Amino acid sequence: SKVLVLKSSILAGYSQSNQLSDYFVEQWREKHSADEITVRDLAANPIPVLDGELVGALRPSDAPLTPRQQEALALSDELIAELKAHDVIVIAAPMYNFNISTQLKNYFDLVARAGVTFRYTENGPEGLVTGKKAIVITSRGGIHKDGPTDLVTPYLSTFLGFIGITDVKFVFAEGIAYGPEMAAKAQSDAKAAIDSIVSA
Amino acid sequence: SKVLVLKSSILAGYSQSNQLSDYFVEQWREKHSADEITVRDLAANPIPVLDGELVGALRPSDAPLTPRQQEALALSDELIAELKAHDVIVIAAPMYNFNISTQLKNYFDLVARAGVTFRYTENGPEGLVTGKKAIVITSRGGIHKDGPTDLVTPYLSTFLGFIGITDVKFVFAEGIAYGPEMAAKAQSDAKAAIDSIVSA
Ligand SMILES: Cc1cc2nc3c(=O)[nH]c(=O)nc-3n(C[C@H](O)[C@H](O)[C@H](O)COP(=O)(O)O)c2cc1C
Ligand SMILES: Cc1cc2nc3c(=O)[nH]c(=O)nc-3n(C[C@H](O)[C@H](O)[C@H](O)COP(=O)(O)O)c2cc1C
Repeated sequence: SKVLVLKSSILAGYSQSNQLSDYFVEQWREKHSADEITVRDLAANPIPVLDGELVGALRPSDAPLTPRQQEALALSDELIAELKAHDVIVIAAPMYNFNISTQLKNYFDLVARAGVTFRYTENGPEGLVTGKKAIVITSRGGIHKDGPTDLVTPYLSTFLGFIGITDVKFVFAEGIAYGPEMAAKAQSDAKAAIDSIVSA
Repeated sequence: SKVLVLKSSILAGYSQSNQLSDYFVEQWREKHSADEITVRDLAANPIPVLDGELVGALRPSDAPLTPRQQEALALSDELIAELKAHDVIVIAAPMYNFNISTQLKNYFDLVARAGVTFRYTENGPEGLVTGKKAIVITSRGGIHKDGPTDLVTPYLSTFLGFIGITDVKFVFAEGIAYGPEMAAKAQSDAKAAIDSIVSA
C-alpha cells in the first residue's frame, strides 16, 4: 500500500496538523513497515497561485503555451501522477479564516483537470481518481465541528468526492486556541482517532 | 456615499462577475451620481499569499520585522483603511473548484486581523468593520444555489459576518457553462436583481 501525506500549514514545526501527520506517518511505518510513504509539504515547496496565465495551461486554447505555462502543466501532471500512484491519501487541513490554507488550495487548483481527474457526463460529474482512501487531519483554534462556521469539512468532502475520492475519514483537533490543556486533549483525542485508523 | 468594488476573477474582460460588477457601477452612477466609486481588481493587482513570513507580520512576535514583512503590513493596513472608508462593498466572487478564487482569498487573509477588523471577547468574536452594506456578485458554471455543493455562499456570509459585515445581499449568476442562452438568461436575471438593489 502507498501513503501520500500532504502538509499545508504555514507554522512549520509548530503546526498542530504537521505534528499529527508526523504521528500518522510514525504509526503507519510501525504497523505497516512494508508500505512506502511519500510526504509532500505544500508550504516548504509551494504550488503557484492559479491566475489567468496558469489557467491557460490547464484549460488550453488554440495557441502555443508560454514557458511558464508549460512549467505549470508539468507540475500539474506531476502532482496528479503522484495522487493516482498512491492508495491512502492523508491531507493536513488547518483552518485559516474559515477556509483551508492557500497552500492546500493551490494544490487542489492544479489537480482538478477535466478529462484527467474529473469529467462531466449527461448524468453529472464523474470523478477519475478512483479506489483511494483519504484521511483528513484538520486543526482549528476554536470549536466548529458540526456547526454553521465549519465550511472546511463539507468543502473537503465535496471537492474530494468530485475528483472521485468518496471514502474520507476526518480527524479533528479543535479548540487548540483555548490553551495548552485544551490543545493537549485535542491532540490526544486525535492521536487515538489515528490509532483506530492505522490499526484497521 | 462611497462604493468599493472588488473584482476577483482570473478571466479579465471575459469574466461574467466583472461584467455584472461593471453593470452595477453603471447603475450606481445613474441612480447615485454624487457617490465616490473605487474599483480594486485583485487579479490585475494581486495580493500576496499568506505564508509563514507574512503571517509573522500580521501576528507579530518579539523581534524586528523583515523588509518584506514591513511591506506586507503596509499593504494590509492600506486594504483595511480602504474597506473601513467605504460604505457599500461590492464583491465579485466567482466559484472555482467549489471555493472562491485565490485572488479574493488572499485579500481576506490580509484583511482579517485581531484588534483591527475583529476581536475575541468572552461572548465570542465581534467584528470591527461596522455600518457597511455588502453585495456579493457570484458566478458559477453549474447550478448550486441552496444545495450542498454551494460552500461559497455560507463561507462569504461567515467570513464577512466575522469582521462585522453582516448586512450582505447575494446576487447569483448560475448555469453559465450550460451555453450562451443559459448564460444570457443568468446575466439578465442577475441584472434585474442588481436593478432592485440599486433602486431601493
Ligand atoms: C492565519 C490564521 C487564521 C486562523 N483562522 C482561524 C479560524 O478561522 N477559525 C479557527 O477556529 N482558528 C483559526 N486559526 C487557528 C488555527 O486554526 C490553529 O492555530 C490550528 O492549529 C492551525 O493548524 P496548524 O497549527 O497545523 O497550522 C487561525 C490561525 C492563523 C495562523
Ligand atoms: C478554474 C476554474 C474552476 C471552476 N470550477 C467550478 C466549479 O467548482 N463549479 C462551477 O459551477 N463552476 C466552476 N467553474 C465555472 C465558473 O464558475 C464560471 O465560469 C463563472 O462564470 C466564473 O466567473 P467569472 O467568469 O467571473 O470568472 C470554474 C471555472 C474555472 C476557470
